[PDB]
Amino acid sequence: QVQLQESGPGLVKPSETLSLTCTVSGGSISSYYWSWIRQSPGKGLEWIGYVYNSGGTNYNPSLRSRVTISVDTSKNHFSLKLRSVTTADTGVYYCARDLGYSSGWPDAFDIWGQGKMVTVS
Amino acid sequence: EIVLTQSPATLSLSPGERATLSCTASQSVFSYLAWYQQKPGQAPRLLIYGAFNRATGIPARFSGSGSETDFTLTISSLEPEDFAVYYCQQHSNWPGTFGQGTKVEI
Amino acid sequence: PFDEVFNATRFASVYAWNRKRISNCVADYSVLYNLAPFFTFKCYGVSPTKLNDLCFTNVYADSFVIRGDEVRQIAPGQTGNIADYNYKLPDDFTGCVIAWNSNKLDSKVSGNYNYLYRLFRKSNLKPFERDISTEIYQAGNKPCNGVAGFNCYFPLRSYSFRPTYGVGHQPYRVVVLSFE
Repeated sequence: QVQLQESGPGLVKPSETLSLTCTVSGGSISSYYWSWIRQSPGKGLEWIGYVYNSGGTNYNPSLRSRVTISVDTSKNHFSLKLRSVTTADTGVYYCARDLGYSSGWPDAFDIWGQGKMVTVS
Repeated sequence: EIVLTQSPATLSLSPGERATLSCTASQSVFSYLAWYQQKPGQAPRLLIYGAFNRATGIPARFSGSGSETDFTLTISSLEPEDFAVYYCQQHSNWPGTFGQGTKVEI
Repeated sequence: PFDEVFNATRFASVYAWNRKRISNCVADYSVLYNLAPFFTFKCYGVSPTKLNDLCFTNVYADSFVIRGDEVRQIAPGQTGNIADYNYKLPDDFTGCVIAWNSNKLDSKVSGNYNYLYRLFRKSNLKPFERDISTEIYQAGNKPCNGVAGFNCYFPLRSYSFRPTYGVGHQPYRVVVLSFE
């Protein structure tokens, strides 16, 4: 129904960008706090940032400058762009959506989609 | 920073058996922590939000409390499913982080 | 059509101010006149009573949350942090401004650190310009090629909205109607 597909097929060579992209299959963006999450051994579940219908965002201060999220209001090709990809980022990423039964606080991650791979060699 | 030290680690059961869980906050969650579930192989899921309210879709037997140090989930039913990891979550002091979790076996 | 602008549960930040286009629809202001008694309705250019006789094509409706002691800075021809880096309104302004206290809807006991404003910036803005870039702002002589460090600041900072504060620091929801 609201399956959040991820069409970005870009794998990453060392130290280059992170050309991944999430996609929407039914649902309309509107005013929900779409976000991104990740998890790997070493350091498990992690939260990068969340985006609004505009550039409204708030990034993670563990890693902040490299991660630069985008917004696509209509074509909804919002991406999690990254610079200076390391040999440690290798992990399964995920695409996160929140529930609209609350106030201005992204807290309840409900809708989720299958993840992606990245490796260096 | 916000840290969680969820315990215990070793557990074993079978269908329709007792159950117990806890979360170990550090400074102050008030009433904004959350509990999640992620079966091994697919995406995670949400169990409890608000620290005293069950979320939609979650069946009848799932409820917990919270006071920054004395969280209590009183459940004693293990269906043919639900033996998987349970994930603690907390978000009141930026940034928000999840827990690690534990397991139970047959 | 005055529904999503006023009765909304989510308002963006000052540096990411929303822009909404309303057109090709009857815009009866019956709510405006009855919007009382905690709605400051300072209108610049036209009288509040003389609105029905006028007609407009594009009715913009901005909306954000700011501090009380900063709402004065929304008036045309003013200087300040909110009026120099975040949102600029031209001197020849023709529009209305509505501000109301929103403590019960945009405050939290711990503190809602979700509202952002750019503190410092190298150049002042131009009329109706969007500021979405979050690049590193450098003031020192050492040129940092996108590298964090001293004299290479990150020009974004969060508010400290809380309920048990003074009226000046209490959050205010402001909506500005600009008619073109």
